[PDB]
Amino acid sequence: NLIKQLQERGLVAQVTDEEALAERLAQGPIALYCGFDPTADSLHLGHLVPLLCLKRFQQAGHKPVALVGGATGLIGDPSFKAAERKLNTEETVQEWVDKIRKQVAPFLDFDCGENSAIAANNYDWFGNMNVLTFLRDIGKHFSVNQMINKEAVKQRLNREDQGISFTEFSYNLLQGYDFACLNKQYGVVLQIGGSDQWGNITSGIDLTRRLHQNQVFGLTVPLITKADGTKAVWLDPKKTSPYKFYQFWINTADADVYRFLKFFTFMSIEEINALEEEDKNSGKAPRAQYVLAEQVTRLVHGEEGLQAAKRITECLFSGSLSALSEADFEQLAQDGVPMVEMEKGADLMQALVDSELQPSRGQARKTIASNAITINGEKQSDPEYFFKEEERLFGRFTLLRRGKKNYCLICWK
Amino acid sequence: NLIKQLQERGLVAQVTDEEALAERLAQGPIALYCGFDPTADSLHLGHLVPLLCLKRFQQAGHKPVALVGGATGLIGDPSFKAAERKLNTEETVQEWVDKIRKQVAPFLDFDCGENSAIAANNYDWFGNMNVLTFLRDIGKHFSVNQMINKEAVKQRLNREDQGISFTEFSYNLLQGYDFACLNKQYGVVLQIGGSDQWGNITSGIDLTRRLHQNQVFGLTVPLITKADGTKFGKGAVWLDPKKTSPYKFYQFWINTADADVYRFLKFFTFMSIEEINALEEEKNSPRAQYVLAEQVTRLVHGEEGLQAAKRITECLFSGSLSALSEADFEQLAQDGVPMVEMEKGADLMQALVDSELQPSRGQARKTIASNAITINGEKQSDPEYFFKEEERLFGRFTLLRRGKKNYCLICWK
Ligand SMILES: Nc1cc(CO)cc2ncn([C@@H]3O[C@H](COS(=O)(=O)NC(=O)[C@@H](N)Cc4ccc(O)cc4)[C@@H](O)[C@H]3O)c12
Ligand SMILES: Nc1cc(CO)cc2ncn([C@@H]3O[C@H](COS(=O)(=O)NC(=O)[C@@H](N)Cc4ccc(O)cc4)[C@@H](O)[C@H]3O)c12
Ligand code: NA
Ligand code: NA
Repeated sequence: NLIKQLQERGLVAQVTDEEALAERLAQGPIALYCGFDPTADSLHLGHLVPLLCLKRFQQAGHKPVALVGGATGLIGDPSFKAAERKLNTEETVQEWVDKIRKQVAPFLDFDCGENSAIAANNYDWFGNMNVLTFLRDIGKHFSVNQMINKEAVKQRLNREDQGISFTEFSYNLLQGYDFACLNKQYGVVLQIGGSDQWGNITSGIDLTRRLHQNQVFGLTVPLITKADGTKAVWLDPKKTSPYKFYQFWINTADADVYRFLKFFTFMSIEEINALEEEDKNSGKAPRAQYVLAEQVTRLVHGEEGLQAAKRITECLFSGSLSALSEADFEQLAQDGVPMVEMEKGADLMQALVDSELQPSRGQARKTIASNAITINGEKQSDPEYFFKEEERLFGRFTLLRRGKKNYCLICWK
Repeated sequence: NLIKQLQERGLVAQVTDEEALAERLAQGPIALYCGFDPTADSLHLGHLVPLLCLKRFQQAGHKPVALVGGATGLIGDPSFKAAERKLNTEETVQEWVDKIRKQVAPFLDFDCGENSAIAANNYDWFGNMNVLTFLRDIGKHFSVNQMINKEAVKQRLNREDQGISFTEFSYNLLQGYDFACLNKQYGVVLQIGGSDQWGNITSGIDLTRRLHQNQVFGLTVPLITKADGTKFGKGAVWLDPKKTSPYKFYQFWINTADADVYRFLKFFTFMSIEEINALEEEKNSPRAQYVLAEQVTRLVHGEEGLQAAKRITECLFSGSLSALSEADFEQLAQDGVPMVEMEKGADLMQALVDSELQPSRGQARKTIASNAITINGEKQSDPEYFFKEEERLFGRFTLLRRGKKNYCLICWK
C-alpha cells in the first residue's frame, strides 16, 4: 500500500476514507494535486514536504498536478495564521507566480507518459467568474456556522483587533472550488498538503460532491515540530546560498536526522533504517547528518551546488582559501559568515575592532601577539601588521578568524 | 427642519450624526435613496412606509432614488429572518423586478426638474463584477468579527440547523457597496429604510468612507407593532389589486383599531400633523378610520378604486346590488365574500348546502321557510324555489345572504 509506505516514513497526518482511497490506488493510476500560493519570491524548505510527496506519488504511477495560486494569492490564506496579511498587487503576484512555477517544475517529471505532471493556475477560472455566480453557485453550499468554527480560523474570531477580513474568510471557498475544477478538468480525485490545509481540503471534497457528484479524497502531510520544540531557508540560491543550505542540514539534531531523511530525501526506508542502525551500534557520533546534507543539497542545488557547499565548508575549516572562487566568496558574503565593509589600508588591529570581533585596539594587541588571529588561514602573530596586497583575494576578500570558530569576512570597498 | 417634522409623525427610528444631517438638509437639496428587494411579484403595505418617506423627502425639495435589487434579490437579505430562504431563479427575479419597478414609479415625481426621481437597479454593477475584484476592493473593508455581531444575524449564528449560508452572510456587503456606488454616481448622501435595515445601512456608511472618503448618513423608519402586540399586516395586504382587491384593501383600513388609527394616518398619509391631531380631538360625537381608508385607497388604487370599494361596501351593507358592475362582482369573487361555484339548475336548498350556509337540505328548508335568505338582496321564503335566469346577474353571479350578515357569492359554471 502506497499509503502504508508513506505512513512508515511519517508522511501521513490524516486521510479521508482511507480504505476507499487505498482501493482506488491499488486499482490503478489516479490523478492528485497540491497547491502553492505565491506569497514570496521563492518557496522554502517547508514547501518541499508536500512537493516531494507529489513526486513520491508519481513514482508509484500516479499523476501529480502542481497548482500555483494565481487567484488565491490575491486573497490570502488565513489558515492557522495569527494576523491578517496585507493584500499584494496583481503585478507582484504575477511575477511571483512565474518564479514559483519555474522553481516547482524540476521536482516533478513532465515527460513520463500518461502520469506526466501538470502545472495549473486557479486564476484560469477565478479571473472570469462573476461575484453573483460565486455567491450563489458556490456560497450556498457553505454554512457560516460551520466555517467560523474551523480550527484554521477559530482563534481569529476571538478578539477583533486580531480579527479576519471577509476577504480572508472567503479563501476557504476558493480553494474548495479548485478541487472541483481539477476534478472536472483532469479527473483529480486526491488533494494533499500539510495538515494546516485540512479544512481547505475537506471543503473541496464536499463541494466537489455537491457540484460534480463525484467522490474525491484528501491526505495531509505533517508540519514538522523538532524534537526539542521549535520550527527561513529558501530554495532560491540568491536568498539562501547552497553553502548555508548545506550547513543547515549538517547541524540537524540527532533526534531529528532520521525523520528528516524520511521527509526530505528519496532514500529507501531500508537504507534509512540501516543508517540509523549503523549509527546506533557504531561507537561513534552519528554520520547521518552528512548523508542528509549531501542528499537534499544535491536535490535542490544539484551536484555543482553540493560541491561548492563542500568546497567552502572545506576551505573555511582548513584555512586554505586557494580553492575558493570569486563566486564561492560571494556566498560567504551573502550568507555563510558575518561580514563587514572596510576601506583598504587598515591594519589587522582595526580590522578586529570594526567587525565586533575584538572590543578594543589594546585587546587586539594582545590577541594578535598571542597568535590567535588568522588571516585567510595563515597565522599572523605581530600587532603592527598590515595586509599585503596579495592577501586580498580576488581584489576584495579577506577572511578574519579569532580562535577556531569566530569568523568575519571583510568585503573591502 | 425636515427631520424634526418626521419625528413628530413618529417616522424616525434612528439617525446617524443627526445634527450634521439636519444642517445638510437645511442647506439645500440632497440626493437620498431606499432599496426594495424583489421577493414577490408585488409590494405590500409594509413597503409603503419607507416608500412614502421617499416622497416626503421629495416634497421638501430633495432627490429620491428608488432602487430595486435585481442583484441582491438573487442573494437574499437574511436580516431578522428566522430561516434561510430558497434561491430564486434569474428568470423569475427579473419578472418581479419589472413589476416592482412599475409599482413604485407612480409614487414619485420623475419629471420635476433637478430633484426628479431616479430608478436604479444594483444588477447594473453587480451583474458583471468579477469575484476577485469584489473580495479585494470591497470585502477587505469588512471585519467578520463585526459582521457576526450585527443584530440582524445574531439569531442565525448559534446553531447550524437554523444557520446562515455564506450566500446570505455576504448580503450585507452588497448593500454596503450600493450606498458607496450611489454616492459616487449621483451624490447620494442619505439612505433610508426600516429599522431592520440599520446594520445594512451603517455598513454602507462605513464603506463609503473607506472607498470614497465621503461622509454619508442613515435614517431608519420604525416597524409597526400594533397596540395589541401583533405584528402589522398579518395574510398580507398587497398593493396589486389582482392579489388584494381594492374593496378588501379599503376594508382593512376601515377596521383599524382606534389605538392605531392616528399612528397609521401619520405613517400612511400626507395629511398634515396639525390636522391629524385635530381629528384625534374627536370629542364631539370617529371619522379617522374613514379618512384613513379614503386616503390610502385613493393613494394606491386611484379615485376609481376608491369609488369601487365604497360602492361595494354600501351595496353589501344595504343589500341593493343594482349599483354593482361586473368588475365589482369580480372583486367579490376574488376575495370580498365567500364564493362557491355551482352548475346552473341547482335549487336554493342545494346552494345553501354547497355554500355551507346550511348543513343539510332538511335544515335549509326550515331556514328558507323562516324568511332568513335573500337572493341578490330580495327575500325568498319558498323552500322549494329554483333560481330564475334573471337572478344570475351578467349570466354568472348570484349573491346569497343568510340572516343579516352571512354572504356567499354563487359563481355559476
Ligand atoms: N507541509 C509543510 C511543512 C512545513 C514544516 O513544518 C512547513 C510548511 N510550510 C508550508 N507547507 C505546506 O506547503 C503547501 C503550500 O503552502 S502555502 O503556499 O502556504 N499553501 C497555501 O496557502 C494553500 N492555501 C495553497 C492552495 C491554493 C489553492 C489550492 O487549490 C490548493 C492549495 C501547503 O500544503 C502547506 O501545508 C509546509
Ligand atoms: N419599513 C417597514 C415597515 C413595516 C411595518 O411593520 C413593514 C415592512 N416591510 C418592509 N419594510 C421596509 O421596506 C423596505 C424594503 O423591504 S425589503 O425589500 O425586505 N428590503 C430589503 O430586503 C433590503 N435589503 C433592500 C435593499 C437592497 C439594496 C440596497 O442598496 C438597499 C436596500 C425596507 O426598508 C424594509 O424595512 C417595512
Ligand atoms: Na497546499
Ligand atoms: Na430598504
